[PDB]
Amino acid sequence: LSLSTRVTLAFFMSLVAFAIMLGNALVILAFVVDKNLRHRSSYFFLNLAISDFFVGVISIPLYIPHTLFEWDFGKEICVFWLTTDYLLCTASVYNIVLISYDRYLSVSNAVSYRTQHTGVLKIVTLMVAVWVLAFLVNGPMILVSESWKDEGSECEPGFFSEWYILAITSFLEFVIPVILVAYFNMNIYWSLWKRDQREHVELLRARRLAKSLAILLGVFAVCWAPYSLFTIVLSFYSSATGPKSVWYRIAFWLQWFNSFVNPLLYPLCHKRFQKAFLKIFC
Ligand SMILES: NCCc1c[nH]cn1
Repeated sequence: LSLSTRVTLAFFMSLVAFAIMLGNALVILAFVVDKNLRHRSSYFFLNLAISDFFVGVISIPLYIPHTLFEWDFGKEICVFWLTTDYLLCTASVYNIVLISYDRYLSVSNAVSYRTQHTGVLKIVTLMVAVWVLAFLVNGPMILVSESWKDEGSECEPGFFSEWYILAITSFLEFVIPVILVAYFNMNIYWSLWKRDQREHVELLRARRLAKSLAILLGVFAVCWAPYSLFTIVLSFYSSATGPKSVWYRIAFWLQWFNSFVNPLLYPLCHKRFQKAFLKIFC
């Protein structure tokens, strides 16, 4: 490819990485500064922001020279990049699932949710469990499958050669999170709908709630399904390892776009966090 086009692509991808860094940095700054954001939802938002921020800082910036400018990762560097990227992505997915579970509990057991005493230790335990499971899904397999890789230098995970490992990983990182999020969102909507001139206002508010939940679920699914399905299909047809097509690269970038989108949906739509941002920037 021409040097000018490569430079332009590098600039755009660096802009994407900078945006990913900046949104989550703002979220973390709000959490650290306000000190009125010590609720469970705020801690989960902080976890998600940390995950997406370190997606912005490590994964994408390492990606640009490797792909656009032909820098050759070292084997250990490739292992580090793969492990960190998969860990961060799965951690983002699991943080979204945990946020959905928290909102479902707040809407279904509001009395117990309000009266319940939750210490910082339990919230930290939930966050650490999210991270631990995120690692357990991918890393123990990436490190083990590094041996399976051929002599030729390829920085995809080794288990990409086996389609069933891909199927299991996608089941534990995409399918179950999607099902859980859909269940929680549908239950929140059902809660409001059961609770529901006056009828017209109730209909409008129910429509708004449905639209919001559908937007969340659809964004998550649209971002995470393309690449997973592409990888599974290609591995089943043995095309997972080898040259990549343009659509494959777009699907690859969709997950990082999800990492970019998460800050503006879950944190930025919360009134407490909006107040924090307004105070900070004013
Ligand atoms: N979740 C596997 C790593 C990845 C895919 N797309 C972007 N990063």
